[PDB]
Amino acid sequence: EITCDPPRIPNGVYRPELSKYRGQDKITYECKKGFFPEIRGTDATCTRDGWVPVPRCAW
Amino acid sequence: NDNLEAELEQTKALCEVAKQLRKLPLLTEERRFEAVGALEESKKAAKEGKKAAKRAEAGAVGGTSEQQQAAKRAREAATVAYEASVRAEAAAMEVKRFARALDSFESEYESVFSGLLRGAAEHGGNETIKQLAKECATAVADDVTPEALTRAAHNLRGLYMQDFAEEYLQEANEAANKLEELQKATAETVRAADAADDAKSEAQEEAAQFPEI
Repeated sequence: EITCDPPRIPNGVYRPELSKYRGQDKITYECKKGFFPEIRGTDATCTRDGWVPVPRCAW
Repeated sequence: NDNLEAELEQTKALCEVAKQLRKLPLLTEERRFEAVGALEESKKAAKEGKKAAKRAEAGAVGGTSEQQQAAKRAREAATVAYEASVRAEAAAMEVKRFARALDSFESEYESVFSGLLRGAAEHGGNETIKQLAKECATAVADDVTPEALTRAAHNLRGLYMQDFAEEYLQEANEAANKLEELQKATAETVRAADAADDAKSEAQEEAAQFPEI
């Protein structure tokens, strides 16, 4: 009965866009031209500790 | 779910936009080729018109009044052909300029929309959503009109609350205007190429009575 709020990814775009996500629900994200992700992958799963790994678009 | 209906509506919007962005560079290249062709034809009409004016002027030396009027007419057509070639230079320069603008736009977003679809292909909520995104991997739109570009941008912006979708709409609106101006500039090069041909022909007809060099 784990739930997540939509991820907050400044300078990036995630999919799908839903009001609420359930445990093990995966989002995929892309960064704006000029920005690159913190991790190699563009995946994030809804867990007890939020979105894992944390989605971040860096310059 | 209605969550699956949402995600399917969203995946379709990404797919529509991605297909237009892959078509834009192919479209700009056809326009760039067309402008180059139109310009070179206007330069061939001007070169030929100049030759005719020279054949008429040499021919009318010590000629009658209804022979000297011909050279004056072939000279005026040779300059009209030249002036139209100059207008085709300026119009083709605009084609290259709007094509460049549209190419920067496609470059800014194509890899983003393609990556979002790749994510939906691998991790889509349904096998329908994964199937739609997998089919859209290399798909290209049949055409791109300024109205199709903005419609798909407004559709995306209505489905995605993320700032990215709003910034895409703002940019797609600028690109729809640049695409409209790319088509006006292509028509202007073609119009001037036709204008130069008509003048070349008027110079060649008046010079028909005189000897070639």
